[PDB]
Amino acid sequence: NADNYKNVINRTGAPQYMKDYDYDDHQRFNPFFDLGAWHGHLLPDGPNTMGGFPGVALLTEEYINFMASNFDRLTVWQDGKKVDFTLEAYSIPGALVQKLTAKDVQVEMTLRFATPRTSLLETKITSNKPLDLVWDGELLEKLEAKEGKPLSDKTIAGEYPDYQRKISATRDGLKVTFGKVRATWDLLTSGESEYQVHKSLPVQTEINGNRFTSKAHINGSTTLYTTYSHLLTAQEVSKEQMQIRDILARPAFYLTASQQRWEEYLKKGLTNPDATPEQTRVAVKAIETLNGNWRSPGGAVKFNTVTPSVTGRWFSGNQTWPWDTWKQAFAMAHFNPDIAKENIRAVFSWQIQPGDSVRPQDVGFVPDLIAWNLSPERGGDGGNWNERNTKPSLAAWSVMEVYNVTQDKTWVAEMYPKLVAYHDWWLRNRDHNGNGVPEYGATRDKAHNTESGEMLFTVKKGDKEETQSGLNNYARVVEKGQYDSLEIPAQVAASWESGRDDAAVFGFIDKEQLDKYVANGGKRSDWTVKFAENRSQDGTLLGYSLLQESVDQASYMYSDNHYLAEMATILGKPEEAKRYRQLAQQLADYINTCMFDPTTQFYYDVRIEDKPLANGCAGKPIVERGKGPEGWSPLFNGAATQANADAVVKVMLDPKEFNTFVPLGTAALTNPAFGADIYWRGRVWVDQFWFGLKGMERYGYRDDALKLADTFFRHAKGLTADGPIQENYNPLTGAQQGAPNFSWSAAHLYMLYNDFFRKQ
Ligand SMILES: OC[C@H]1O[C@@H](O)[C@@H](O)[C@@H](O)[C@@H]1O
Ligand SMILES: OC[C@H]1O[C@@H](O)[C@@H](O)[C@@H](O)[C@@H]1O
Ligand SMILES: OC[C@H]1O[C@@H](O)[C@@H](O)[C@@H](O)[C@@H]1O
Ligand SMILES: [Ca+2]
Ligand SMILES: [Mg+2]
Repeated sequence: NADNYKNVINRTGAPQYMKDYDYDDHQRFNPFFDLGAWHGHLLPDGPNTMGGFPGVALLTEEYINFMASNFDRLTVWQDGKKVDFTLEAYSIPGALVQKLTAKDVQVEMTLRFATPRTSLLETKITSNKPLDLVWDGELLEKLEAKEGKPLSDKTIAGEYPDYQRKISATRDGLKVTFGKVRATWDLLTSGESEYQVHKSLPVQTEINGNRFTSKAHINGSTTLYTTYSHLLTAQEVSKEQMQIRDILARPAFYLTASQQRWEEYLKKGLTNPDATPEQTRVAVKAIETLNGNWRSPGGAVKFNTVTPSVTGRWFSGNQTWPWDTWKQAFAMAHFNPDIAKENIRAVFSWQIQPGDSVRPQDVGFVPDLIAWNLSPERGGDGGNWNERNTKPSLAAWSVMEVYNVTQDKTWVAEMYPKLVAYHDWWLRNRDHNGNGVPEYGATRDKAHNTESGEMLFTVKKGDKEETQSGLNNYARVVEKGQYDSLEIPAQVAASWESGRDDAAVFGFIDKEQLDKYVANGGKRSDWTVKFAENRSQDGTLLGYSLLQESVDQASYMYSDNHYLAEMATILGKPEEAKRYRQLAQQLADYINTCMFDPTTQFYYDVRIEDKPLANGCAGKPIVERGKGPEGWSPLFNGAATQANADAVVKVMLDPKEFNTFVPLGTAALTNPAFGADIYWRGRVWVDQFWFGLKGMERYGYRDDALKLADTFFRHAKGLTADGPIQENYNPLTGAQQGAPNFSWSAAHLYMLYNDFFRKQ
């Protein structure tokens, strides 16, 4: 089945820079990674690279960095004359292949992964005479380029003088060793990491600085085996040696293991018989993408996980976020459930427990960003690890989807208490006014407050800066408005917690836009989101909240409660189930009563106003900041009444609102802060699009959802081409932006294949 899907993504490339970046600093080629391994490979792009898989991509703890263009590239010689080949090269799901054809010699090379640190190359040589084989390779020297043009003349060795890369010959191949580099934002190594090449035949080797040439003589047709391993610690190096020996002893077993695992992914995943071949190919692209973004355990993360993009500037290594994970695992349940489970385990593995050394006031909290390296507060030197905030909680939904597929009650029993703890954390630490309806917010953190618990902020006016602390001081500063900007690190983190960090509803609007808003009769203060601290009965600072309750977050919590009730029932906990059903109903009541505006027929966030309203609502719906995808969150999550759903669907289908060339973007055309190229104020994301179609379907509008899915399929640029999957789309033009090989887009493209794509 895999052979039906050749070159789904363009995996060719010959990188010339460690950082061979696209316009947005992502690696501009798409290497093949599998089994959660920490290195990847490209296909040759022509004569200069044929005979090898160029562009060895090393995952250096938290970043993707190219090591070499040609490395272990084969050329073949007969009587001192080089054999001239023509090349066929292609990817399939789970392998890279190249075939070299000449009259009297042919070579077929197949590359698959064998372990979480090792790939296996089969070099099948057909020849009716003896041959001399030569392999060559060279480490990269240049540091950085953007769209193929150098950003500077900086060198790798110049930039990282301790990297001290060295090639050494071994008793069966060679190794590259690497010195310790703790470049927090760029390159992280232990000083014990190596890239190892082991082969099934003796070779002779000449090393010339950062290049090598190795040779062997064969008698005729033969199949050789080569392992390539990126090993990140001394312990990994030592442990891999027995695995390498086993692979070279029984290579057929490892090739077959990979073949069968991939056949299973495709068999389990490709289950929509109404899909066209073109739609099926998108599903396969999604599967390849998600599986490539899977990382095996590394560093502080003791579980397999999935990152948002192995090629991403800030998304690589094993950097893992919660709401990415929920979406990833929801889709991966349907083809790679073992890793869907692991990915969820990885996020919960650093959930805060009672007596935590850093934040004992945050029991149940799930960190925003976990990674190989712990932060200095937890004894590491990692700069990415983030506990300033979490992400929106679709955890129970994700866990339940794995259960729906596997029917494994032990999985529900494993996750239930972790889900309960998280649920409880939101209600303690993200409910400023104690009404059971959450806010996005931020933790107590070194970045957010002084050691005495006073909130930090920086008031900027022209080129003058003033850093102050204290919520009372913050209050006065907001009242007077004598600043160009007010930077509050806790409120930045709150925007991160929402997942949509420049959304209109959180106060973000450009100058020209706000000027027009004012000219039309609005006030600038309508865009000010106020901020508050959350304290326990005994006065302990628990964190912070926006003085605003978000309709998406309420709706996700509604679903959390619903899924927790379902799980409690499965686990024979009827009284817990009854309590969660009550909490769900109370949230649905608040969502419908408080967040639905009948005049504009849509749902919105509400402010937490100085005094609550007579109906118990914390404030009025924030209609004046315009409509966004949060307004269909009550439909997706099932909190909406039918009547309110009917109203929202009419708005979604309106070409003046959201029914655009690519429909269901992150702000309606009528939103005062709309911009077609703005990430969270117009651009279409696949998650929010699929949430909208699912919401439509839930309330009896599957036919209209199918139509929108067809519009998406026809208009989203690049969908049926061989480019990597990105983050979002211009709603007017369909043009793509964002990191290549983006996981949750893959996840929701797969779900669209499952749920809505079909032959017309
Ligand atoms: O060893 C096979 C071939 O290797 C090449 O690199 C050259 O050294 C050739 O002269 C030789 O015939
Ligand atoms: O774009 C990546 C950034 O995304 C935000 O939502 C947070 O998770 C940050 O910690 C992270 O650096
Ligand atoms: O993909 C990882 C994270 O990247 C950030 O830039 C935001 O888009 C977050 O919503 C997301 O969770
Ligand atoms: Ca509240
Ligand atoms: Mg921190």
